[PDB]
Order: sequence, then C-alpha cells, then structure tokens
Amino acid sequence: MSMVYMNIMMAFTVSLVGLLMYRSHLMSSLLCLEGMMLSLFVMAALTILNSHFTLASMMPIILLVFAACEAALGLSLLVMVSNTYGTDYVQNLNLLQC
Amino acid sequence: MMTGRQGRATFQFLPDEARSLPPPKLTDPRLAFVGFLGYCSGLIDNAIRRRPVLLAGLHRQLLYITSFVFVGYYLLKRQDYMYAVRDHDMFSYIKSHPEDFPEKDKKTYGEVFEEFHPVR
Amino acid sequence: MMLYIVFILSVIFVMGFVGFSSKPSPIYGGLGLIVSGGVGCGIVLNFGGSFLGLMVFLIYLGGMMVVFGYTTAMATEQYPEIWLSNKAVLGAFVTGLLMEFFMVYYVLKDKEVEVVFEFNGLGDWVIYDTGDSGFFSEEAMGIAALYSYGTWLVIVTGWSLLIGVVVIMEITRGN
Amino acid sequence: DGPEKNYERTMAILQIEAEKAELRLKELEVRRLMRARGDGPWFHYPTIDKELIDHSPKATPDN
Amino acid sequence: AKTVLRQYWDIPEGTECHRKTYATTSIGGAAGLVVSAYSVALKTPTSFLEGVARTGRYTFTAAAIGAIFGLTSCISAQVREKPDDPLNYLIGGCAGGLILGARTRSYGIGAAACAYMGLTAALVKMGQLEGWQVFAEPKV
Amino acid sequence: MNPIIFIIILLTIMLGTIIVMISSHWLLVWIGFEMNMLAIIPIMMKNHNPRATEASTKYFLTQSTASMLLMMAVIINLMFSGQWTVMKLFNPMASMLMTMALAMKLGMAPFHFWVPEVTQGIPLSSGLILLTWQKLAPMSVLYQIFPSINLNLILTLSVLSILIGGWGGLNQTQLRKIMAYSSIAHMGWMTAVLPYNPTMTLLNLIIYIIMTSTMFTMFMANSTTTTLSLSHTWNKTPIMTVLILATLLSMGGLPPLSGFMPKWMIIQEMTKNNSIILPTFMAITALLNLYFYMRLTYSTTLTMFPSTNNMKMKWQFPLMKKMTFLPTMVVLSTMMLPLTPMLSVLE
Amino acid sequence: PFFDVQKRLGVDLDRWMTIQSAEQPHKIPSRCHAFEKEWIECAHGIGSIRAEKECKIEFEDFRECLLRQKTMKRLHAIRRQREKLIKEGKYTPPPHHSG
Amino acid sequence: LQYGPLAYILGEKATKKMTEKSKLITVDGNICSGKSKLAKEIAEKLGLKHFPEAGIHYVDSTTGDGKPLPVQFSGNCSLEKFYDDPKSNDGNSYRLQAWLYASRLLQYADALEHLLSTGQGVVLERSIYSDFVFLEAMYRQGFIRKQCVDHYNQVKKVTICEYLPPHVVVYVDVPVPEVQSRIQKKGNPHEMKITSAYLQDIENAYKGTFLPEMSEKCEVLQYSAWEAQDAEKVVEDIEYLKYDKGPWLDQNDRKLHKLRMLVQDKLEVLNYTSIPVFLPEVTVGAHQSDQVFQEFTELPGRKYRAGYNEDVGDKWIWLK
Ligand SMILES: CCCCCCCCCCCCCCCCCC(=O)OC[C@H](COP(=O)([O-])OCC[N+](C)(C)C)OC(=O)CCCCCCCCCCCCCCCCC
Ligand SMILES: CCCCCCCCCCCC(=O)OC[C@H](COP(=O)(O)OCC[N+](C)(C)C)OC(=O)CCCCCCCCCCC
Ligand SMILES: Nc1nc2c(ncn2[C@H]2C[C@H](O)[C@@H](COP(=O)(O)OP(=O)(O)OP(=O)(O)O)O2)c(=O)[nH]1
Ligand SMILES: [Mg+2]
Repeated sequence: MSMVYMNIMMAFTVSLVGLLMYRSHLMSSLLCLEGMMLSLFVMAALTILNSHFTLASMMPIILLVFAACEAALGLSLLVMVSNTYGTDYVQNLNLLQC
Repeated sequence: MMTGRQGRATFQFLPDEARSLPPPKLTDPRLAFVGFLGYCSGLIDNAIRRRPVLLAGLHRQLLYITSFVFVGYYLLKRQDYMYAVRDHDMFSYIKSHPEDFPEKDKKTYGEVFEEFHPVR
Repeated sequence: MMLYIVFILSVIFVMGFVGFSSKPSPIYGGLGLIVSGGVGCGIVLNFGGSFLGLMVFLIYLGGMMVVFGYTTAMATEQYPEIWLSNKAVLGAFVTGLLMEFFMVYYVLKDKEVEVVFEFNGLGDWVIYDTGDSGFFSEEAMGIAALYSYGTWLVIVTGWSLLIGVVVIMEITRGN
Repeated sequence: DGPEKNYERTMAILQIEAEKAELRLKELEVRRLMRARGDGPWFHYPTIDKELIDHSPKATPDN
Repeated sequence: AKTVLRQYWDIPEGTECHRKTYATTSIGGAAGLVVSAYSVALKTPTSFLEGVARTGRYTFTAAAIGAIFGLTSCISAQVREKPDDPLNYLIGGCAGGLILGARTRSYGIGAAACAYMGLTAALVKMGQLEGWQVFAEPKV
Repeated sequence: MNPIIFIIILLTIMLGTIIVMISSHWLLVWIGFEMNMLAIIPIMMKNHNPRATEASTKYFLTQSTASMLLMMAVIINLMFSGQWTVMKLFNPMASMLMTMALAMKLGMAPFHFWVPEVTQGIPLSSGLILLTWQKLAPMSVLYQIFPSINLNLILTLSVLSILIGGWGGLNQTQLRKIMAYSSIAHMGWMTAVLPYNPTMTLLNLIIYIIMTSTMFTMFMANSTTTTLSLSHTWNKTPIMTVLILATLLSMGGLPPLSGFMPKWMIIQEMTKNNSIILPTFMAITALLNLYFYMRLTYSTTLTMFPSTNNMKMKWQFPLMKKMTFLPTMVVLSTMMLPLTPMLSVLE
Repeated sequence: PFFDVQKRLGVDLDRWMTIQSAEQPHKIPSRCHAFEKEWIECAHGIGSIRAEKECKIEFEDFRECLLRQKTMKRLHAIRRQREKLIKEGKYTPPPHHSG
Repeated sequence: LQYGPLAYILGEKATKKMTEKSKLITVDGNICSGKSKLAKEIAEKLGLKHFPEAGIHYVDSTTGDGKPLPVQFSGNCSLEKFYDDPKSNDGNSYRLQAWLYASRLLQYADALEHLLSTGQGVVLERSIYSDFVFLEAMYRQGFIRKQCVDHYNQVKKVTICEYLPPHVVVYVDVPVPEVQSRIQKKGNPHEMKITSAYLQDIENAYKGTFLPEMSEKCEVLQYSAWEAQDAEKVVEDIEYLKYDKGPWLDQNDRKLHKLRMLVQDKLEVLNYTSIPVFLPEVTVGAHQSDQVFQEFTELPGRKYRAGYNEDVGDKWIWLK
C-alpha cells in the first residue's frame, strides 16, 4: 500500500462525495460518475500491472467499455429531462413523491 | 448449510445416488394434494374468464391436474432425497466423532432426585 | 525529486478530481476530468502499462468532447460558474485541497498514514519488481489474450455495445 | 375399540415421537459442531480449486 | 458506539455516577446528532442558523435524556445497595421519559415516554444479566 | 416499441441476471448488473411521459452509484487477496461497500427512497419486473458472500427495512406505492435470516415473488392503480375481489395461507441460534404490513364502495388481458402450507 | 456460483481469470505465484472455516507478498535509523551505497 | 389467430393493408341537418362501412344478440326526458351526456379497429371530437352544473389523446331557424321542445371552437343545406383531397400496432370513462348497483362469456 494508493483512493472518495452532493445540474453529477470510473480504472490497472497479473490486464479495458455504456445511457436520459423542462436541473425531477 | 456437501453432484436436480431411495407412491397423500391444487387452478381459470366452472373445458382441467401431478412427483423425489442426505451426513458425523456424542450413563427415577413443588 | 514523479502525478490527479467534484459549470468540470485523465495516464504509464494509460486518455478525450457539446445544449446558463463565483463551489474546492494538503503533509513527514487502510510513505518505487521480462510487453500480452482467452468477455461486451445502441434510440425516441 | 388396541397404539405413537425427538436434539448438536469446527459436509464454504493452477515451467525460474 | 458502551458496562452499577452520567450523555448526544443530520438532510432548513438551531434543539433533548437516565439510575442503585436490579433502570428510564415531555411541552408524551422508556431500560438491564443477544452470532 | 425490440430488451434483462448467477468471477458479476441496468431503463421509458422520465433517471442514478461501490469492493478485495473468485471477501472494508452496494440495489432502508418513486412512475408491468426480477441478482450475490458480511450491518438494514416498509405503507393510497413499501419490508425478512440459514432467504424470496407477481397480475387485469379504482372491481369482476382478499391475507402472513410459511421458517432458524428478541420484534412489526393489506380488503372485497353509471357499459365485455399463470400463481400463493417440508429442494 | 452451469456443462466461462497462478499467456508468472499456489493447495477441499485457521501461515505470507506491509516497515526502520546516525555524525556511508 | 405481437411479427402490419381509400370520415352538424342521409350515401358511393350515430343503446348493438337492453342496464338515461325536463334533480342531463361519450368513444374504437384490421374506410356521425358541442350547450343553458363540465373534460382529457382524428370532416352548416322549422316538420313530440337558444349554443361550439380545432388536423369540408342534398358532389370533393396535414402522416407500423392493441381491448378503451370521481349525476350506490348487476347476468346469453351459454344453444362447452 504505497503512497500512490492513498491519492487514488482519495480521488474515488472525492468523486463519491461529489456524486452524493448535487448542486443543480444533472450534467455535473454525470461527470462525477465518469470520475469514479477513472479512479477505479487507475486503481485496478496499478494493482494488476504491479503484480504482473498478465491475464487481468484486459480487465481495465472491459471496465472502460461498460463505463461508456453507462455514460451514454446517462446522457440519453439527460436529453429527455432537458426536452421536458428546458434545463437539466434536478429540482424539476420531483413529480414523484416518496 | 448443505450447499458445499462433499457429494460432487453440483447443479443436478436428482444426483444418481438418489436412485437408491424408494420413489414416492403414486397414491402418496402429498402427491394427491398437489393434484388437488391443480384442480383448483382449473376451476379458478374458468371463473376469472367467466366460464361454467365445473364443466367448461374439461380438456384444460385435465392438463392442469396432470401438469401439477407431474411436477409434484419430481419435487417429492428431490424433497425425499435431500432429507435422506441430511440423515446420512448426521449419522456419519456422529460415528466419526464418538467423543462428542457419548452414551449417557443410564439412571432410573428411583435414583434421580427431583425437587417437589406443592400445589396448595 | 523525479523518484516521486508517480506521487506528484497522483497529487494532480486528486486536484483535478476536486476540480469537477466541486461541480462548477460542466465546461470547467470537463477540463478538470481531462487533467485527471492526462495525469492518470501518466501514473499508469509509469507502472509498465503504456497501452492502458494512452487508451484511457484517448477514451476520456472523446468522452469529454461529447460532454462539451451536451453542455452548450442542455447544461448552460447565462453566467457559468467558476471555482470562485459561488460560495458552495468555492467552499467545496478549498476543502478538497486542504484535505489533500494534510494527507500529503503527513505522509511525507511521518512516512505513514492510517485512514481506513495503512499507507506507506517510503515512495512508490520500493514495490517494483527487480527482474526483467523477455522480448515482449507483459501488459500487451495480457490485453491480446482477450481474443484467445476471453471468448466469453468478447461476447458479453459485444452484445452490451450492440444493445447499448438499441437502448439509446429507444430512450430518446420520445414517441 | 378395546383398551388393548388403544394402549398398544399409544406405544407405537410414543415410540415414533420419542425417536424423532432424539434426532431433533442430535441434529442441533451436530449442526453446532460442524459450524464451529467446519470438519463436516455442512457449512462447507468453498475454497479455490487446486486444478486451476499451472505447474508447467514459467518464463522465469523463481516461481 | 462499541467503545462508549464498553465504558458504560465496565463501571459497576451504583458507583462512579459522575462517570456513568458522562457515558450515557455521550450516547444520547450522539443519537441526537444522528437525528439532526437526517432531519437537516431531508428537511432543508430555511437558513444556516435555523439549521444549527434545530441541531442544538434535538442534540440537547437527547443529551438531557441520556444524562438523566444514567444519573437517576446510578444514585438509585447506590442508595438501595441493589446493583443488579432492573428496578433501578425502570426509575432511570421513566425519568428520561419525563424529560422528553418537558422538552416537547406535552404531558401526554411525558406519561407515554415514561412508561415505554421505563420498560425498555428495565428490559435492557435484564438482558445484560441473563445474557440476551439482540444480534446473536450464528451458532447452528 | 417494436415487438421484436421489446423481446430482445427483455431477454437482455434476464441475461444480465443469469450472468450474475452463473459467474464465478467478480468482473462478470459486475458486467451482469451493468447489462441488467442497460436493458431495464428502456422498459421504464416505454410510455414516454415526464413521470416515467423522472423514475428512470432516479433509478439510473441510484443503480449507477451502487455499481461504483461494488467495483470498489471488488478491487479492494483484489488488492488484499490477489484473486477474483466470487466467494467470501477478504477485507472488512470491501464487505461493507459490497453489502451497501447490494442494499442500494435491493432498495433496503435507509437506501429505499427510490423504490416508492420509481414504482409509481412506471407502468404496472414494468413495476412487476422492478420488484420481483431485479431482486434475484443482488440476492444471488448475498447468498455467496454472507460468511464475511458484518452481522450488525446486515441485521441493522433488515430491521430498518421492516420498520420503514411498514410505516411507509400506512400513508399510501396508490397501489404501486403500497406494493413498493411492502417490498422493502419483505427484503428485511430475507436478509435477516441470511447470516443463519441462506436457504430460508431463498424460500422467502420465492414466496414473495409468487405473491407479488399475483397482486400485479390482478391489478393489471383491471388496469387499477389506485385504491378507489380497485374499489370498483366488485361491480365488474366479483371473483377477482375474492382472489385479491386471499392473496392479501397471504401476504400478511396469516395462516393457513402460504405467506405464513416464510415467517414461520425464519423464526425457527433464528430461535435455533438463540435469537429471540429479533424474531419477536420482526413478527410484531410485521403487523404494520397486515394493517394496510387489511385496509385494501375492506375497500375491495369485504365492503361495496360506490359505483359509477358508466360501469354498466363494462359488463358487456370480457377480460381480454392475458393474465398469464394467474390461476396457478393464486393457488400457489394461498394453499402451500401443507407442502412446507418441500423447502428442502432449495438445499 | 449460485447456479454452477459451468461445472456441469464442462465449459470454462470465467474460471481462467479468477486466480493469478492459473495458466498465463507465454507462461508469464505473477510475482506472488509461489505464495498463491501454496495457499490454494493448503486450503483445497477443507472449507473456508478450517482454512481460515489451518492455512493461516500460507495466507499471511501471501498477503505479505501482495502488499509488502512488513517489508516496507522494516525498510522504514533501517532508513530512519540511518538518518538519525548521519544527522548526528555517527555513521559514514560506504562508496557502493553512494556511487 | 387473435391479433397481438405474434401476429404483427408474422406480417399483419397495418400499412400493408391500408390504401389511399382507407379514410375515416365524420359527418357533423346541428340537429336535423341531413347528416344521417348524407353520411349513409357517402358510405355507399365510396364503398365504406357506415356507422349509425352512436346512441344510448350503441353498446347493446355490438354485444350479445345485438338487440337493445332494458333501460335500467343503461343508467335510465333518456334523451326523451332530457327534452321534457332538462333541469331535473335526478341528474338525467349529464348522466345522458357522460353515457353518450362512452358510446361514441366505444364506436370510434370500433371504427378504428375496422379500418386498421381490413383497410376499409368508415363514415361516422358526430364522433367523440364533436360531442362537446352538446355539453357546451347544456352548460350555457343551465342544464348541467359546473362540476359536471369538469368531470367531462377530465374523462375526455385521458381518452381523446390515445386516438387519431378522422381524415376528413364533413360539416353541414344550417342556420338555426331552418333547423327549428325542420324540427317542427319532423313532428317528434319531445324533440319539438328544443328551444332556439340551445340550438344556437351548438352552432357557436361547432363554428368557433370545433371547426377551427379540426381545420389544422383534418380536411374540413363545409356544405350548406342546398349543396348537401347531392351526395355526388360531396363524394367528388373527397376523392380529390390532398391529405397534406394531420397526425396520420406520421404513423407507421409500430405506431399503428400500438393503436390496434388499444382499440381491440374494449375494457381498455373504456377504462377511464368510470374514473373514481363522485358526482351525484354519475355516482351509483352500492345497493342499487349490486341489484342491477345481478339482473344483468341473468339475461339470455350473458351469464357467461360469449360462446359458453347453453340457454342460447352454445355447444361443446366441455371441449371449449
Ligand atoms: C420486542 C417487542 C416489541 C414491542 C413493540 C411495541 C410497539 C408499541 C410502542 C408504541 C408506543 C407509542 C406511544 C405513543 C404515546 C403517544 C402519547 C400522546 O401523544 O398523547 C396521547 C394522550 C394525550 O393526547 P391528547 O391530550 O390530545 O388527548 C387524547 C384524547 N383524544 C384522542 C380524544 C384527543 O396521552 C395519553 O393518553 C397517553 C397515555 C400515557 C400512558 C401510557 C401507559 C402505557 C403503558 C403500557 C400499557 C399498560 C398495560 C400493560 C401493563 C404492563 C405491566 C408490566
Ligand atoms: C439535577 C438532577 C435532576 C434529577 C431529576 C429526577 C427526575 C425527575 C424528572 C422530572 C422532569 C420534569 O420536570 O417533568 C415535568 C413534566 C411536565 O410536563 P411538561 O411537558 O413540562 O408540561 C409543560 C406544560 N406547559 C408547556 C403548558 C408549561 O413531566 C411530565 O410531562 C409528566 C406529566 C404526566 C405524568 C406522568 C406520570 C404517569 C405515567 C407513568 C405511568 C407508569
Ligand atoms: N343531449 C344529446 N342529444 C344528442 C346527442 N347526439 C344526438 N342527440 C340527439 C339530438 C337529437 O334530438 C337526436 C338526433 O340528432 P341528429 O343529429 O341525428 O338529427 P336527426 O337524426 O333528427 O336528422 P339528421 O340525421 O341530421 O339528418 O339525438 C348527444 O351527444 N347529446
Ligand atoms: Mg340522425
């Protein structure tokens, strides 16, 4: 657990705390999801590259493939939210009551 | 608790060792009740679709009874197999660890003292 | 010292994260994620994976280019917020850097820090392997095994990307 | 029915219910011992299979 | 919370009432901060000072209830020379219930809180003596 | 939506779940959830109205966050054990994140706020998938990692779910919100017996699915989504109100109905492990569930609410809804207690 | 796996990447191949309850190879002591440790 | 087989059976304006199916043996009593109008099913899109309450949106005095009580609210009483319409498949006509509704699903 793992794990925590504290824009939160995937990619790549786990070297790539699917999926929902209210504000997403 | 049992028959509905056990009798009371549940399904099917409950579609009612009994027979074979395996492991373990299951020293009520509590 | 290049890049990696995690205008948030992607490529590239580092940078450069277009269409206002225009944005930005400073300050002073896990401050170079590989790149040989070993991975990812195109058209159809 | 049939029918009932009671108590003890020590078929949580290992010579000698 | 509870249960009953009051007040105060966090998060205060006021209102109600329980349940076990007696906790629990009534300005809540908090405190003490497990470790 | 595209997207939802159940590698488990979320969302957006857009967006945001935490657990578990096998995790921090990620996916309290809203915002058919099929994959993972799950964490989530689910269901008149809070409460029973006997988790899941699928099928038949809309059923399909009565009584855990079996077996396993205070609290708190099921029987079957004149026009047409497996499901959801020892097949 | 379709069908879908001591391209070994192999062979067929106590030695060495926590602590002490001696002029480094 | 996803996937797609003559035509106008005669002739010349104007007993004509049922099985709504006493306290005015909308809504679904299932056009008389003229007339004359109009819009708002408007709207304009004079000639004792103010409210709704609304979505053809007699002229105008506007140009196989699934499930078409809104006009007590429902199920051939009634000669119940 070298000093690099500290910053990488702190990056994930920052992006997680960033995702759980919305300001207004749904797009601002989507960036935090893509930020979290970046931290997991780096953390997984470091561990795999350092341990010479040869076959695991493809896992980070497969992690980016499904990060794009989620990112594209999140953008597609952002289009429909914008088309209904003219903004991507999350406070408009309150028609459904708990 | 028996998920990892030593029996190397994983993801098999009925392991071949289950063929040493008696099959359920076709007159098994559990199998008759399963068949009865099929008959109730037939009648409820007629009622929700507004048909003569007892008479409508006797062909469909028979398939309800047969389908339930057919599936019920195999669920009973697997049910009895799993309980047979449970006792097999329990007795083997007790035999393999005699110190944990000693034969208690027998006593008679003429020798064992039990406190008496009057009801008055 | 250049012996701490990986650590120095990981500090910028966090600073970029505090850039978009404080959530200013997504225009500036997108810039922050590009900086993190760039340094993240540098960090991975120094552990022996050049394809992985260059690939993640390549994917996130195209990812934020689509996000940029979507920000000018659906996530824009009259006065896009910077890291100084808003107390909530500024408050979260200063807080992130201060925690980064304290973690960096303590790890380089004590050579250790205990937060959930126990981290070591001797330097990232102490865990590298002392043996050389052969005439190939181990990272390249592992990635090239996706087609000979990862038959099941290719199918699920291939099907996922196919359905991904079907799904986005369905979601955005509107009728 | 006569007393004899009921009297000897009760013993058949008590015999079955007594045997099941002993088995119920034994199973609880057997379950307790297997879970605490993990030396029986039950509570046997899997470990990595040894047939996945590769024993052939590697690229480097020290492995 | 494991640390504070172990501190509370290590002090023998009816002794060092100043310390036991510290332990219970900590437990109650922490409970009032957990309630304030969710209340502030789910019911957004109209202003920062309105939310700090709410946090201080709930945290003081929970701290007072915790302080009165440990104090009243410790002197009672001291005067009576009966440490292992659930009746001491029953007295302590009801006193905490009354404090809840005073803070809520409701006689009805004071009576109900005294009855149910009194029983709960007594049941907690019995479980400590008997060995009752709420989250029991799997054994079979 | 093109019928062929609907079928393909439906099979992709199942494939994601099936990948999670057959995967022995953590990466494939994560791929299963990602595939499952990718295919579920278009079925939520099918009717394309603002409420469905909000429901899909809230669902996506919650599930996406959970999948990030699950991947963090896998990577942390990789750093401390150097292997990807789907078994007990080797780090306490990995277990907490994976347990919480699986709690967010299931909608357990205090990660429950989306379940009432997502269910309300999507059609009944989509809601049935949300509350029955989406629970199979997360429950599959918990079944395999339970040895390492912190006992306090899992039992705390179970207790909160039983409380919040019961209380939330009292203040509801929308059927989709009633079924949503009922689902949260039932998740508590599944995960409460998990540390003690994972088999009984499967039993309660199977019985919960059958009963839940029966209620949605009967709500789907009459296109009823509110208490008052369901109150007209007696004047159109009298038989359907009796079936709703029997099923609702079963969901409340009243013997001799089927739904009493999972409670009965869960209490047995917990009392064998000397857990007495928790089963008693769980059973008593479950009376909150039985209360707002009884309230539905009152306005549906046991009384006759006011009708409207146009109802007379509906008497001249039959039910054209498919109502697939409804006659079989209603019987299995009411008369299965005599077959209780058949729970051994799940072992 | 919850359903073990792989084992029955005889198809290897994902077992080939579960451990780092499995067959690798070009027989490239992982840095902790020996340690993982020992822990896997020690704890084969005995369940995790027993392996958690009977194969504790192999698993602790395996974790030492993976994260090198004890080695880095040992290096830290030697490095820290050397600075203290040098800071107070009590130790002269040799040439091969300087150039 | 019964139409569904399987039939659609096997080739039963609406466009493959719809031609340039697959048009939905509606004939509109005031009371006694020749709509029935004009509509019936346009159906014969163009080879289109004709739907007589939906009345209180339309639904009875499509189910069972097709004969009208007693009036208790229709809410006791009477067009006769509306004319005699349009302000009765038993709520017969709006109860009639709400029932008629459900009948037009049902007929329109029947019309769409025929058009989409065989490709043949249909001719309607006062479809759901024009039924609001009578409502606006009843309210302006004090025949129904404000809350009743609120109920009508709520029911209409959740039903009208699911269907497509007719391709061509034929309107037969007639000034009110001509109608009043024509009504008296017809010599129907009840209809003759219609005041002129009521007929003028219908006129304002038709021109001012309806035709402008339908002009932007349909081919609106207007004809006077004198030029409406020769149906040949009207048919000629229809034959040479461009059809350059309206939602029908945006429909394809997927959209029409979803539409056909709705219009064939009649209970789904009528789902929202009985929303739980408790107006005295439409609310029926439990005791009354229970008694009437029991009587309905004991009519010949209506206790069981059609095809399973022995009393009407059905056979093979045990194999059906
Ligand atoms: C492991 C098992 C788990 C069991 C879980 C049990 C869950 C049940 C817990 C529910 C507690 C809820 C308390 C709510 C209190 C509300 C008070 C309030 O708001 O004011 C109401 C009212 C004041 O309201 P009010 O002033 O507006 O007027 C009320 C009258 N109306 C309604 C007309 C307005 O005050 C009360 O009446 C409260 C009565 C206090 C006395 C309570 C004593 C209870 C003791 C237990 C029962 C005794 C029999 C058992 C004996 C046992 C002997 C060992
Ligand atoms: C320093 C060391 C201190 C030690 C103290 C010892 C403990 C004593 C604590 C007293 C707290 C206090 O003051 O109680 C006082 C409160 C009074 O009600 P209130 O809400 O204030 O009414 C305020 C009303 N206004 C707003 C109009 C002013 O009681 C109660 O509600 C109790 C009233 C109901 C009686 C309950 C008994 C019957 C039910 C029980 C059945 C088993
Ligand atoms: N209150 C009410 N009355 C209606 C409605 N539709 C028809 N009516 C009544 C008005 C008339 O008195 C009667 C017949 O109306 P018509 O439009 O068909 O006029 P008529 O058939 O007599 O001659 P015509 O077909 O136009 O040549 O039915 C309706 O939606 N609401
Ligand atoms: Mg006419």
